[PDB]
Amino acid sequence: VETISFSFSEFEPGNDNLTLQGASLITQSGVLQLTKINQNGMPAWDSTGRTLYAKPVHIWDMTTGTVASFETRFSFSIEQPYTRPLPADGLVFFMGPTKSKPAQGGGYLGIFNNSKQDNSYQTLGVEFDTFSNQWDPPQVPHIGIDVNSIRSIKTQPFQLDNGQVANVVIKYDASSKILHAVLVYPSSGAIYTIAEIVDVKQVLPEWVDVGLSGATGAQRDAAETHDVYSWSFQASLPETND
Ligand SMILES: OC[C@H]1O[C@H](O)[C@H](O)[C@@H](O)[C@H]1O
Ligand SMILES: [Ca+2]
Ligand SMILES: [Mn+2]
Repeated sequence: VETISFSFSEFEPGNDNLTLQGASLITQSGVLQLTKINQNGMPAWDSTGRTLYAKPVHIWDMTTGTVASFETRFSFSIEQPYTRPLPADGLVFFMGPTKSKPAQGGGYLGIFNNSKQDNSYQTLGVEFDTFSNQWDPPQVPHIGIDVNSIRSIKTQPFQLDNGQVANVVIKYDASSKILHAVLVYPSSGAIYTIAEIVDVKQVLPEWVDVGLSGATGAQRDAAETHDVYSWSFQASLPETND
């Protein structure tokens, strides 16, 4: 069994295990800020940030025909300082081609370029969407499972606990091909669950980069914070199949 795993109970500036892109920055207080926050202390608009684990992950193996199972957990908070103009755009956990660079910002969350369904993206993502785009269901925010498209194959609306910490657990079981995700708000006790069938060998390349990405709106003040406090991941790939 080829296994990989990392756990950041806190983030440290200078940690070479993480690759920061765009506006993503680690504060001295140990918080990962995906999108920029101006000196006046308010979130900046038109900001896109990502953080990738410095090493690629082996998710499936063509030779043996094995697919890995995996689980990731992280804590984040989104503070929407104003009700108007509408806040945007959200954050997303994703897996895609290695050596990837940020894609389009805004409603594309830094991981897509358009709203088309395209295999070439070879990207899987679990979004926490705060703005209702044209391809989106009317309810926001919502959790979404994205497969080679910003247009989700499935969504679950949830209520935002403004500025409160949210706990997320995403698990993928290779044998059943089920990707189940959960979001819990300790502050209010709210529990949200969402699941869908995802055949990662048909979607992702054998080796993938794993990361988090966030973005704020293109309109002035259409912004919010996207803070991550802790993040862990573990993947197990059976090396053989007899
Ligand atoms: O107002 C913010 C809004 O700006 C544009 O409409 C973008 O397409 C959206 O993703 C969102 O960022
Ligand atoms: Ca959206
Ligand atoms: Mn969406």
